[PDB]
Amino acid sequence: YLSSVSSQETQGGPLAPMTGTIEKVFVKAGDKVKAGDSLMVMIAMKMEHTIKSPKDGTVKKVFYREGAQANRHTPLVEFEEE
Amino acid sequence: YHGDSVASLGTQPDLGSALYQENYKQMKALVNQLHERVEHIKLGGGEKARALHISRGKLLPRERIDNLIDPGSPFLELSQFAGYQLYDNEEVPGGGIITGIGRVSGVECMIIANDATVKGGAYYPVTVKKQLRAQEIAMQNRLPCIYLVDSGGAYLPRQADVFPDRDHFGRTFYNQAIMSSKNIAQIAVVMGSCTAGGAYVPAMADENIIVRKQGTIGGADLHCRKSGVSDHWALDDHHALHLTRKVVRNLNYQKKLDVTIEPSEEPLFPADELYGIVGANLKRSFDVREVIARIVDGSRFTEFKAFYGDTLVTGFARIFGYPVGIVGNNGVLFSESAKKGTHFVQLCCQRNIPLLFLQNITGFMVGREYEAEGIAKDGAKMVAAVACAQVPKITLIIGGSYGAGNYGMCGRAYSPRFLYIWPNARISVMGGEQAANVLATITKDQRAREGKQFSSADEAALKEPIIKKFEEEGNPYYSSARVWDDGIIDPADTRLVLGLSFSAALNAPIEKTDFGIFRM
Amino acid sequence: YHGDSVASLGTQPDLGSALYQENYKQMKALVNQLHERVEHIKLGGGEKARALHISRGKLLPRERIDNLIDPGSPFLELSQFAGYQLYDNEEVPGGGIITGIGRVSGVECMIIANDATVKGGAYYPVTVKKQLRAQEIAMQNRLPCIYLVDSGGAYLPRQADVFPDRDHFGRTFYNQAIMSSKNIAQIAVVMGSCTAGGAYVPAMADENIIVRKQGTIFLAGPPLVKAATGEEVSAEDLGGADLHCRKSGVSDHWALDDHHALHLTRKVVRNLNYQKKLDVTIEPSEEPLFPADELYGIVGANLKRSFDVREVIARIVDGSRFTEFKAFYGDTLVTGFARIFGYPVGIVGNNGVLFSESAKKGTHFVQLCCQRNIPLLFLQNITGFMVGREYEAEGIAKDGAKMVAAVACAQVPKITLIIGGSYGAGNYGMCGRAYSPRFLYIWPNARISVMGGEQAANVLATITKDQRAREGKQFSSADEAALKEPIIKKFEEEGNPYYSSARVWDDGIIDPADTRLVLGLSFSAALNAPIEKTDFGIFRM
Amino acid sequence: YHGDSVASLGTQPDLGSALYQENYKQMKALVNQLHERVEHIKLGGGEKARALHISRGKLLPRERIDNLIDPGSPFLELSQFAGYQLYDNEEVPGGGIITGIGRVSGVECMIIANDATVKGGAYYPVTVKKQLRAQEIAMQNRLPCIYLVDSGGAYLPRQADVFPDRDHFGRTFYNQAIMSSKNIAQIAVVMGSCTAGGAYVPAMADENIIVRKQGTIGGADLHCRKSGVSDHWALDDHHALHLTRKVVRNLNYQKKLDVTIEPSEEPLFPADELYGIVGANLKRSFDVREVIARIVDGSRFTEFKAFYGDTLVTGFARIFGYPVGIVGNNGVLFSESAKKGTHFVQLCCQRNIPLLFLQNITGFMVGREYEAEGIAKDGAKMVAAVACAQVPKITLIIGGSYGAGNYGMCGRAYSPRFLYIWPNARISVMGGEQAANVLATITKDQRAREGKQFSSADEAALKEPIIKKFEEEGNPYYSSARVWDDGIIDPADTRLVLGLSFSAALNAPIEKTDFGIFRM
Amino acid sequence: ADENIIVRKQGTIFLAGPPLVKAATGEEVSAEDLGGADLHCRKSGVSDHWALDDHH
Amino acid sequence: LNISYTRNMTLKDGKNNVAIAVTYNHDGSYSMQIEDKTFQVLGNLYSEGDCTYLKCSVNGVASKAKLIILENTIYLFSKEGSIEIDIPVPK
Ligand SMILES: CC(C)=CC(=O)SCCNC(=O)CCNC(=O)[C@H](O)C(C)(C)COP(=O)(O)OP(=O)(O)OC[C@@H]1O[C@H](n2cnc3c(N)ncnc32)[C@@H](O)[C@@H]1OP(=O)(O)O
Ligand SMILES: CC(C)=CC(=O)SCCNC(=O)CCNC(=O)[C@H](O)C(C)(C)COP(=O)(O)OP(=O)(O)OC[C@@H]1O[C@H](n2cnc3c(N)ncnc32)[C@@H](O)[C@@H]1OP(=O)(O)O
Ligand SMILES: CC(C)=CC(=O)SCCNC(=O)CCNC(=O)[C@H](O)C(C)(C)COP(=O)(O)OP(=O)(O)OC[C@@H]1O[C@H](n2cnc3c(N)ncnc32)[C@@H](O)[C@@H]1OP(=O)(O)O
Ligand SMILES: O=CCCCC[C@@H]1SC[C@@H]2NC(=O)N[C@@H]21
Ligand SMILES: O=CCCCC[C@@H]1SC[C@@H]2NC(=O)N[C@@H]21
Repeated sequence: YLSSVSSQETQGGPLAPMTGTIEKVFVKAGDKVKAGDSLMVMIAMKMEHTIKSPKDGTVKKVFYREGAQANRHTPLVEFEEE
Repeated sequence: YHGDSVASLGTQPDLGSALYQENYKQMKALVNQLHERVEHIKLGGGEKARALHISRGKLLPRERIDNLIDPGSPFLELSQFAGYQLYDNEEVPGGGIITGIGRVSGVECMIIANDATVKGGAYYPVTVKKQLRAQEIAMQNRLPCIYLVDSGGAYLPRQADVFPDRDHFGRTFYNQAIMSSKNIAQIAVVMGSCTAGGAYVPAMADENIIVRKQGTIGGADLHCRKSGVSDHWALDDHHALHLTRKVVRNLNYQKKLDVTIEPSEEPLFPADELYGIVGANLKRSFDVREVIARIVDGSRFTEFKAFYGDTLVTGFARIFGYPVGIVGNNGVLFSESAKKGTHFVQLCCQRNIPLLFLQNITGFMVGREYEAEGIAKDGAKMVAAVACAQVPKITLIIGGSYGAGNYGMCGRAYSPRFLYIWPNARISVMGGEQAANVLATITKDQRAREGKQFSSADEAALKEPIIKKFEEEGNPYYSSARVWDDGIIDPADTRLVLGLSFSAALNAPIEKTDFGIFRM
Repeated sequence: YHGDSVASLGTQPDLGSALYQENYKQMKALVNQLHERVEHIKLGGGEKARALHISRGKLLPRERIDNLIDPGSPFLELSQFAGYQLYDNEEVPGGGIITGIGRVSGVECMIIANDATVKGGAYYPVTVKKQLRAQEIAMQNRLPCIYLVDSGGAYLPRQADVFPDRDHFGRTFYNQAIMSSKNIAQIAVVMGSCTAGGAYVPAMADENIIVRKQGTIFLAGPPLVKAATGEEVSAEDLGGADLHCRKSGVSDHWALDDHHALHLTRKVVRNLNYQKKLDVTIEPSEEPLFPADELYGIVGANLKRSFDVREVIARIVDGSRFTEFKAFYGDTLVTGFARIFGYPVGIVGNNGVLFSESAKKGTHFVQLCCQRNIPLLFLQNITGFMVGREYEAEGIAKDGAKMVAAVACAQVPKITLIIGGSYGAGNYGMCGRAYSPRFLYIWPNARISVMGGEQAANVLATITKDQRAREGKQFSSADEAALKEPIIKKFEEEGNPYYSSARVWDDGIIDPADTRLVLGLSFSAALNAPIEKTDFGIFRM
Repeated sequence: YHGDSVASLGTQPDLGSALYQENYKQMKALVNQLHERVEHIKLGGGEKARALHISRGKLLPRERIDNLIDPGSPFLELSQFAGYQLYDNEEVPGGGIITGIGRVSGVECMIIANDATVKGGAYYPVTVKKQLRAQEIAMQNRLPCIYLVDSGGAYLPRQADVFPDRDHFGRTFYNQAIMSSKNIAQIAVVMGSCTAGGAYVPAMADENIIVRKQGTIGGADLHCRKSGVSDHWALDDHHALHLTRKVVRNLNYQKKLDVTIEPSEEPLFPADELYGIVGANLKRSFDVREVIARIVDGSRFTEFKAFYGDTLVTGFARIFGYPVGIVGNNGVLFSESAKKGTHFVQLCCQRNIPLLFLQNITGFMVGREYEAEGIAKDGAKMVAAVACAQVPKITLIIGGSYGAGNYGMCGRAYSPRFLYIWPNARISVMGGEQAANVLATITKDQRAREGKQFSSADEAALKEPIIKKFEEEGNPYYSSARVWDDGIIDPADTRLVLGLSFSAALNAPIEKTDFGIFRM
Repeated sequence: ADENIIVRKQGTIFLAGPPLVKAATGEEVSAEDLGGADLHCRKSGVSDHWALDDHH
Repeated sequence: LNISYTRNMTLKDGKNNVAIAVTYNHDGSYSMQIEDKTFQVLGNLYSEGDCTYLKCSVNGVASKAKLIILENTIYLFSKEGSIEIDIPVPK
């Protein structure tokens, strides 16, 4: 626990930070993106949020499109199973 | 056993990254601008006024403060930018008065000195507000007040603003009497002519020191030998300051601490990296944990409820050996964040631990589902918790502060012991661009109700003035011209400023905290 | 033995004297002007706004207050003239809010109601100041607070004067939380659609009452939600009585309409379990021996003439009985003991210029009153310096401060009434607005400023001439005259009672004929809180 | 203005409905059974013992209590069923002691009288527990204690149970001394022979009264004329009671009330309809609002948060002119109900209003979604809010009381001033059938883990003993045989019992309430 | 408790266990899902600290 | 303060509602405006035995009658006649 090992063991599926508008999407219907690559940028409040790839696998589908409303904690990028 | 090894916060930033370079450049430019403006303000009222003041044999106010305090002791000046462009054509460097906290004879005291070079020491409304703020700080922290006096009295222009109001120039005397009743010492040195009826300020003081010839509470000889108003007779400025030091030494006061103390350790990372980490653009987001790691002793932080309401950061740390509870913003506030903040504030109040707020708030989350789950309810109980807290509270605004988020994170209206802002901060009721959309919609709807037609071009034209006005009001200098926000601070000096502020605030004992109804 | 016959103050004025007739005429004109202006202010925001408000099924705020309080009980409205010509082109009748003290279920409570007809209930800076003053009064007197919330939040223009500072909008929530923590009940009645600022008020209140359809509590309105996040939602769905009562749980009571909400509020106040207890002794009340309307002739409207304050005292005290203290020492100041509606009071009035003896006598009387726990009443009539240019005022400074401190440190209830001029440090000495009196009132003929316009004009001309002489610039004699005429006009306009009442200073203006009733109501309200011990600072000498 | 017309609670039940008739029949049978059992208990120790006691010239304990209290004043006996079938073959009517609250010389006092006919006044463990409970009630309510004494001392059988424990027979003396220190009066009348070392009970009492010949503290003549232990000498029982009344009259005590009072008004509906409304079957559910409407002054009730968490009923009413906050159960407890109860308890504590709990609880809602929303968290904070409350709390169990719901609704463990149960109540850790399923599953799983096989018939056979045992333990008489639950009460007398209890409990002043951390 | 520490996997806080939940309402749920360190730390918020094992 | 309080009350006479505007004068009398007509009313309640009587003057005309207020009905008994007025019940 001192070496921060438990800090690394944390993972979760992509989700919308809050309810707001999706300004643009960096992930197409089928694309290969490494983890950390931006998927979409969302502006629900005064700030702006960029979504990073939770995993390096190819994106299966894009649930939302620009100008649409994404509810809180809702999936945006579907990742193909590996 | 205190030897158990504890993990330390913070990480080494990437210096080679272009984002770091750009943020560092912007922050360095802002800090240089602030430093040059502070230098110009420190210059004083003017060359001719300074020449006349020196020709009269008096000492300049900054020289007076330097000679008064202990040798080499740091001085914490407050509201250096008061009156900066506040009035259209009149320049009031520093508001015409100088206030700060320094150590005199080993005792921390609040010093209020009039700058005779600025309008002959006349009191502008901003000067009265600054003096009232200093007196309130001293009363809250139980610090002795020292009033070097060189006043020309109320500025006759804008008399209605200063003489009549409850919070305006009559409160200065009221505070002096109340402080004396509570045993907080009040000492007045008449280093300059009191031409107006400012004679009351020394008379209400417990101890007076008046200079032989410059001092004129109307004759110094008449007052020193006959009126008796004078309790001490001083040959010149240096003698008056020496007498003031002796008087403070004869106070019979000893500072005692309630909180536990530990040896002080420096943070593990340089403070100047905050320039690159934070930058000057509010749109980008930075982890507040870096800021915490660069200002706490040894970069040791004990996070509380890390994974619940992660947009808010809370935990325990120590600054200069003083325990502190840190509450920082990492994003939009939600119900979970409000509940977590309430829980942490209750814990800190129960354990009698000072609280530190770092504001980077952008507002409260708004939505139909959020309203269904009582987001307003959580905001209110979190705000209530902050208001009812009796522990020392210090607020630092490192970024935006808008809407009810300002109230939730110990805004100026909730009486923190000190409030500071960095150069990149913007404060307003709401963001400028959003403010514009709201006004246009209400007017367009009202026209539709009455059958009037609202032109699209007219609505857009209405929005443009709102966007520009909001930016000007939000600028840090605009807020500090008024006495809101105490003083703008260099991020590299945040640790030192916080240490000095907490050391000053620990003079008063910590009282018990009583909470109102917690709306469940 | 309480029979002891006692001499009574006051004398019968000469009605036939021309001076009495002229003073009566001037005072009657002033009072008629005040009454007509108050009527126009009471009219409300406007005809179209009132029509829309009635069409929405809601009750007008004054009707709400009338139905809320006990039947026939008097209502003490505060700061009726707030915002009177304060802003250049915008009319804000009453400041957009209504505040006062009335009896609800036999309990004196402070009532704050928003006037939705004025700018849709938006909060101007004067509105915030008025609400803060009302909250401070309630906290000082330990009066339960009732909020009739119908507001559109802070006025978006002029946001800088309403949001940021300490005495700005957030102080409202701060005071609410503090008073709730101190066992002072907070009750919020959401009678209409609130906003982000309005929403927090019901949340912090101990008990909430929300109307079924008109009441809507949303932390952000539909337009605000759309601006912030681009979300569209109806007002009722986002915030409504049914939703808040059933799912969110913010609402504590559900009301069908305005009358039902007021009835529920009365019941809630009834279930407070509070009993008022008095510390001061009480005696049977007796009316004064002289009519109050003679004050018009006695005082008049000209500040240059001087009148004996003993007449005013004799026309407002029970039975016109007054026990003067130190009558022949410092006769320019009048002090003594009397009773108003059976309440003991210490009266401190001005009869001329203040001197060292007057200051010492006032300090002694204030010490006595604080020791005996007797409420204090100040009647201010400070005099201009036309009679005496300086009079070695340095002597006054040494002793004026003794009174200023004694007044500040006093903990007994203090009520200040300004019946004439109030200038210079005399305002501070006689319990000015800065020294936290429980209530402050002014008569229509009062004048307040740092100094008289004529005196100020002379001071400015002399300072400029002397500075110019050292500079070597000749100061024109014509220039001195040029500076004097504008200064006199500015001081007169600023000193007007309506100028001071437009700002929240000096609460409201009162007809002199109603002074006794106003003082009785104010003291009855202020006696709710217990009287604490008084601690004094170091009295010089 | 208190005239304001107000709507009244309650509705007229349908007498012709068969359900009402059946419920009325069952409740009437239960009440008749209770009355006959109470009569038999009141009969006393036995015929021969009573004959011997009368032959000795002494008065029977109930006659002593009747003569002691003011003429016609009601007497509130406590724990009449203590020791009912508690021991296998020994009969202990009333536990061997009599305790209650009555008015002596216009002062409410707690009376403890030993029944010499039961085992010669020897102290069974249940007797010690009953006396300790009475002493605790008196200490909490600041009521003077009067101890008519006719004790044979500790029962030598089961000596380990009574003499050694902290809560066992040594606490009786400790309580007497503490009450004297707090100025709560302690008066002892030795109306009977103290053969054992019960001499301590009069010695520790502030005032003693000893009868000439019957009373021994070892000789009455030796003690009265020489030992001096006696502060008063009485010829017989009547003289001793008269002296006790005089001594109480010389106490110099005046009762003062803190809560406001209003004129008392009777409820709008007959109390006997509660028999039909409630019945005797716990499976059926009844609206607690009927019970509230039949026991409050004028049937006036001000519901609080009516539509939020409707399974819990809270509001304000008045009983005999005493303000009260009623908290009743209308179904399963949920998160909303817990939050609403916490809010109401906070309000009542803030306003210093006595609380009344009506228990018809069946447990806490259990489920994965409920656990996700912190049902346990909401239960905990209500449990805490109830525990930290300092206002007088009275709990009445009108139905089932199981699981943590008992703790939440001011169970016996949370120190209510009084606790009563109606004849239909059942109290257990969980329902018996439910307990049965839980035990069988754990054993079957454990066998599966170790490779053992659990027969289906064996699991069912294991469940049957559990079902029968739970029912026997839950019976109201079983609980009242132990001193849990004070006394079983006739529902028709609920209003009178509550009025007497609140009048007694209002003697002590109401202190401020301090709450722990509210785990938001 | 003022402060809670729950182990990642061994620690499980449920107001009613799986067998108890089934007995009361006939609902089937795993022990970790009904009560677990991750759940209590992240969604229910009962847990105040998250620990990997006993030593931590 | 500086205003005259006017109270709007509704009284049901027979089957038709009637609205009355009552003004509380400083001198203690009341000015009631019904439809387009105004009346100056003053009086007091004095109890004889167990019966409460109302002595009042309406527009300078004085009269006495026994006053009974039972439930939401007002009973005025006098030699000239008997009057029953129903106070509306809030919903
Ligand atoms: C509390 C209550 C209840 C009441 C009161 O307090 S009522 C107080 C009445 N005040 C006096 O009675 C002091 C009158 N001053 C003097 O007697 C002197 O002046 C001194 C003592 C000020 C020393 O100053 P000095 O004489 O050594 O130098 P000077 O350059 O002349 O100083 C600057 C020049 O003063 C002009 N100036 C403008 N406004 C004021 C002002 N309000 N007071 C003084 N001076 C003012 C300035 O405009 C010009 O310079 P500028 O702006 O033209 O460049
Ligand atoms: C506390 C913190 C920390 C933050 C905040 O609080 S941020 C609050 C943001 N406010 C809102 O989000 C409310 C937006 N209003 C509305 O949603 C409605 O309007 C209502 C609810 C107000 C009802 O009013 P309504 O709709 O029934 O009638 P309307 O005539 O339209 O009412 C008057 C018209 O409002 C215009 N108007 C001007 N200034 C404002 C203003 N500040 N607020 C509202 N309206 C304003 C006025 O100029 C015009 O009339 P005029 O001047 O043209 O004649
Ligand atoms: C506090 C500390 C720290 C220590 C102590 O306190 S150590 C106390 C030691 N006790 C004595 O020293 C008193 C010894 N009694 C006697 O001196 C008398 O008896 C009297 C005074 C009790 C009057 O009673 P009595 O004499 O008038 O009538 P009796 O019928 O005889 O009364 C019933 C008969 O007493 C039998 N019996 C059974 N158990 C006891 C018991 N514990 N005490 C007394 N009697 C008991 C009962 O079984 C039988 O009747 P039964 O059950 O056979 O039908
Ligand atoms: O900074 C951008 C949004 C701030 C205002 C958003 C509205 S205004 C008041 C209300 N309370 C908040 O904190 N947010 C909303
Ligand atoms: O009366 C039925 C028993 C249900 C309560 C028993 C306790 S309460 C919380 C926990 N959950 C259960 O189902 N049983 C226990």
